[PDB]
Amino acid sequence: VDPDIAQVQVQNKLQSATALLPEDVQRQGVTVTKSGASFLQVIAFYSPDNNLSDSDIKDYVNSSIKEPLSRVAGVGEVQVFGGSYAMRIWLDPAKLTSYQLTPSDIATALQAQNSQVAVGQLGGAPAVQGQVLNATVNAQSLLQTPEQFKNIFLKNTASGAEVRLKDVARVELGSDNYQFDSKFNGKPAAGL
Amino acid sequence: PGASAETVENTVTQIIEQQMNGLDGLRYISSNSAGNGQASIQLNFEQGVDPDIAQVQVQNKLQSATALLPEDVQRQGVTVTKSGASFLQVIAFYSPDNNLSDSDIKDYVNSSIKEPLSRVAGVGEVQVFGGSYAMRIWLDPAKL
Amino acid sequence: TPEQFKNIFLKNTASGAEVRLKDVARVELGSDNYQFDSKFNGKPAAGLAIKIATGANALDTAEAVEQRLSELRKNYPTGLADKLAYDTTPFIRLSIESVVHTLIEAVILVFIVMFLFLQNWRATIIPTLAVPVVVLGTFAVINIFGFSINTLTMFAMVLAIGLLVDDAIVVVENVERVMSEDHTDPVTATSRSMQQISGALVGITSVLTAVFVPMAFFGGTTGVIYRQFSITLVTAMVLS
Amino acid sequence: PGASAETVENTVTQIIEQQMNGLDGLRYISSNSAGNGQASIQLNFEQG
Amino acid sequence: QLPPNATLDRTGKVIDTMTNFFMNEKDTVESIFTVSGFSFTGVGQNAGIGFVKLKDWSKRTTPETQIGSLIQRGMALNMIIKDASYVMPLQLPAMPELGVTAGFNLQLKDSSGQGHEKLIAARNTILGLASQDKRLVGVRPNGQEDTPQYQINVDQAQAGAMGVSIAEINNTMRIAWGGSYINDFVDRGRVKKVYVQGDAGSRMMPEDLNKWYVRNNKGEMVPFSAFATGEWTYGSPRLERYNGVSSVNIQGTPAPGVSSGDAMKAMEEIIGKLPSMGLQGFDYEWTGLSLEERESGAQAPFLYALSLLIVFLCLAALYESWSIPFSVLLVVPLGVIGAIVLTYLGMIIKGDPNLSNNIYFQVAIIAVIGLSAKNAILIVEFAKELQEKGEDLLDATLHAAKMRLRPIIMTTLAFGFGVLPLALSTGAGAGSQHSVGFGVLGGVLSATFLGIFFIPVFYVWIRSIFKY
Amino acid sequence: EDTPQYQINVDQAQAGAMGVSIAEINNTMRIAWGGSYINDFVDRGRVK
Ligand SMILES: CCCCCCCCCCCCCCCCCC(=O)OC[C@H](COP(=O)(O)OCCN)OC(=O)CCCCCCCCCCCCCCCCC
Repeated sequence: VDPDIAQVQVQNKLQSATALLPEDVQRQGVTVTKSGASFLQVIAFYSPDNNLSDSDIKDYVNSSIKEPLSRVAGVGEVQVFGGSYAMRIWLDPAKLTSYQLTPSDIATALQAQNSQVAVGQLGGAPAVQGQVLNATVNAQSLLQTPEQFKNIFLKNTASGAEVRLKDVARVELGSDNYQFDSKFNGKPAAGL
Repeated sequence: PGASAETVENTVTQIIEQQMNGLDGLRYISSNSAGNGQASIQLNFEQGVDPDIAQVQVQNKLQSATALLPEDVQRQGVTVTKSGASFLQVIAFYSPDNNLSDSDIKDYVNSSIKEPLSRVAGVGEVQVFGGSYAMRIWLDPAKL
Repeated sequence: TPEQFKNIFLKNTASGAEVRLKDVARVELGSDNYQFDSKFNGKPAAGLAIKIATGANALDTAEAVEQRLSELRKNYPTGLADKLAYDTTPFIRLSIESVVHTLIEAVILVFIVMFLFLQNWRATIIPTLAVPVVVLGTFAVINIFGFSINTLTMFAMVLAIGLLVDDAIVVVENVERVMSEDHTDPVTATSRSMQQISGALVGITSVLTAVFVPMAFFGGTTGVIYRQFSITLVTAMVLS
Repeated sequence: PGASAETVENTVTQIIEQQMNGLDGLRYISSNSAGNGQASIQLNFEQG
Repeated sequence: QLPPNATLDRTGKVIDTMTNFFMNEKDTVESIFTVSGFSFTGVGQNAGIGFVKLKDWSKRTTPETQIGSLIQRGMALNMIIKDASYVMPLQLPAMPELGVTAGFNLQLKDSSGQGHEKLIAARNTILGLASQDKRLVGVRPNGQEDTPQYQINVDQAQAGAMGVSIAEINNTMRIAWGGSYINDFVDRGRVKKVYVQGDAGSRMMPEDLNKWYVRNNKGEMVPFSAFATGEWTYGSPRLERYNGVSSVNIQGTPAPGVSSGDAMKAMEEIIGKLPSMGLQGFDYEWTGLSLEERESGAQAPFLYALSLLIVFLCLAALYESWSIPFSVLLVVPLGVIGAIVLTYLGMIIKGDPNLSNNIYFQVAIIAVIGLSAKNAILIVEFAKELQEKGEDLLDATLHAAKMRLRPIIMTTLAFGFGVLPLALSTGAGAGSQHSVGFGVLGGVLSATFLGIFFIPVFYVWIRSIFKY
Repeated sequence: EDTPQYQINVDQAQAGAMGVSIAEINNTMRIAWGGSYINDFVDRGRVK
């Protein structure tokens, strides 16, 4: 049986299902693969003297190394080990209750305040007669750093204080739980 | 939607391209990222490759590639097509005596002529110059 | 209708008057696309561009488009006209016509030259009758393999016509020569001739056939172009 | 579920039929929209 | 192509002039169909395209009405038209499938990662040099040029303090300026679309951002001015990559009297001057039709070698010798020399760059190799038989030459008139026809005058060195 | 093989008296103990 047809058929029958899946499941992503061939070799990337952070090595490999090796003459697939980091917000129940705030309040504030805005064009197609200029209008709205998350306004205290995210949570760039760390000769390292 | 050309290149086109490497008979990949938030990847294959097999293998790699995209991108939905940019024919529609208006001609072409011709045997794609009728609500900010 | 949309209810004010869609916007029938502007000869026009499908005969699809369009044309609104603004197929027809014309001219000219050499009409008709059998058999055979009538196979045939009369020219020439040197019946002369020139015929065919064989086995676009010539030429050589 | 043939046509059948061009070797299409809410679209292809 | 940030009106006026020019060519043009806002480079308001149909070929017989002639008269147009960036009349490729336009297609890559600005500087150097090279015409970029862009900076701090959510800002500004398809309504039994968008008067200029209000969590309206600024910037509308590398595309035409290969060479020399101008680490790739051309040129030597080898081997097998095959292949250059000479001479006197080292010339060369071998076998096999009969090498080969001189000449002249109509063809594919025709006719002549003399001499030399 | 697990039992009645909805309880513990993916940002051209 042709493996490519079997895979395409399976993932076509998958499309019917997903609308019945849980929404959390849908956002994580449902993936389909096939057996195929095995590893020709596995490469490892590390710093001998611990000079570079494991995060730095992961970033460097993912950015510079991963793409060009895919383009070498005979390579079929390229898989990294080590996953990637995530932004993580750790709540403190005591602080949450002291302000009469809930976990859902934080979720709503997080989605409301980290967003991407669209603004169309200057001089869009049905235009005022004598329009001279036609240009793109881009907006920058997403949070870029972790301090921007720390300062997400939550609410106002009775005395007038400003309750932000930092007041109830610990904000830190953390790992993605799904993929765990990999170590070469007992030291942190990334492999291909 | 909303992203700059550089964000598009960093977050969409490069990851789809990295997944697309490793297809069977691939010759070259040409790609662009636009400031209006649009990414385009064109895969050119070697002579003697089956176009249908090429399409299904692109879909098989794209299935997994789609999970690595931004969620905003996943919501719009990425599409796979095979075609050639050139044109076989262009037909024109016009009123010689002006009995029929331009909007009437355009709507009629879109409503009555485009779909049947695009189902004619051997036709791959049909591009239309002229729009069909629509209901337009044009808001005034001040009144809002 | 637009009046209906204009009437869509929105809210009530503190006083109590209601706000409808007309109160904040202009409602009309417009286009679903505003980003193009098309004209035919300086006059507003609509356009349908067709792109061919991944390995389909352009002439066939153009004829099919015209048939479908002709059927549609019956129910046009009054005052609607259509006309091809950009079509490539007339050129194809013209180039095929031209290539067939060259083939005919070539057969005539080959006849003339050999009648100049084989001065007899009886003599020169014998090679001339080989042209049809070989050309038509070649068409049949390559059609069995999926090849079509394009300009490449037609150039190949024109190129073959002068080489496909070789074995026959050789055969006839020997018989005539033999009949001149020894005055014997045609049957005896022809038997002696065929006894004499079999090796010449086979050598001629062998080299001419071997020459074009390797190019059949090349890849790429260039290989597809080579294969038309190779197959057509090789088939005719064997048939000849 | 719950719908009439008219709403089925308007909300499902034409929406899905408007995408069904560009298929290779297609002969014809038959559709029906039922009062039980069900939509059918049958695509017929050429021999081979 | 119009300058950056040009509206649909300016593009339309440029195209109006272009239309008037083409339609005023009454003897050559029949119809023109133009679209504003569309090109193959992309959809955008400063791009346009026109489909010009000529009159029937039979009607156009004067040199003045030839396709090349009109192209030049129109190429004057972009010089005269002021607002446009360029207006280029272009021709279709010989096989329309393999490309959109005729000419060369080059991809310039930033293979050392120096950034977009350095790549654009290198491209500008290349364009300038190509402009003043007499072997090229119409060299241009195939893409979009860096344009002014308006940038909006949303204050998240002020927005949060004011009670306004960025998601609500997205919804309001997106629907207001960009538009949205909401749902459908039915017209005359057809389902059509409903669109909501701000009216044109409120979405033209950056002042009109100050017209729109967002409703905060308290339910009051706060103006867009309260949390966003706006500024004018300069950036690329469209970024291109060729094989994982940032890139730009350059296209153009051979000048009149210049071949596709010569133009490609010309382009490359120009690219070769980049390091001496302080621009390092840029490489190019020849995509599309140009790619097809380079690949075809490259494999001719293998094709010639393989054909010669297979003929050598079949001759060896059939005649149970090694001397006969070497004799026969020794006369191949006499046949080949005519083909090359006639094609070159026809090119120079006719002024036609289509008489070149193209792929039809390669098949003509293979055909001439075959003709050369055929003529030689005819005499040597008879000479070999005569020698088997017990005749001297010299006597037998002279006798065979005498006896077979008549059929050889008539078969060769048969082949030579068989291709004469191709060489003398006119219109509707005459270029390829002349390639094949000229090659085969030159080959026939040199084989008919030099080859017939060299066949017996080589035979006797080889069979004298290797006797019996 | 099977392992021990811990079970939460919410008294619909006590919650009613206390004036807390079931959905609020579920959301609270879903987010607090289970965790939630909200949305993503671009950190130097990397989606996280
Ligand atoms: C004398 C000077 C030279 C004269 C020229 C002919 C010399 C002999 C060589 C004969 C072979 C001719 C080959 C023609 C190839 C045409 C290729 C082509 O483009 O096809 C056109 C056409 C098929 O396509 P279409 O146009 O759609 O037509 C279908 C409906 N009719 O094709 C067709 O419709 C069918 C065409 C059939 C061709 C018939 C050839 C018959 C030759 C008979 C010779 C008889 C010899 C004498 C025998 C009597 C006894 C001595």
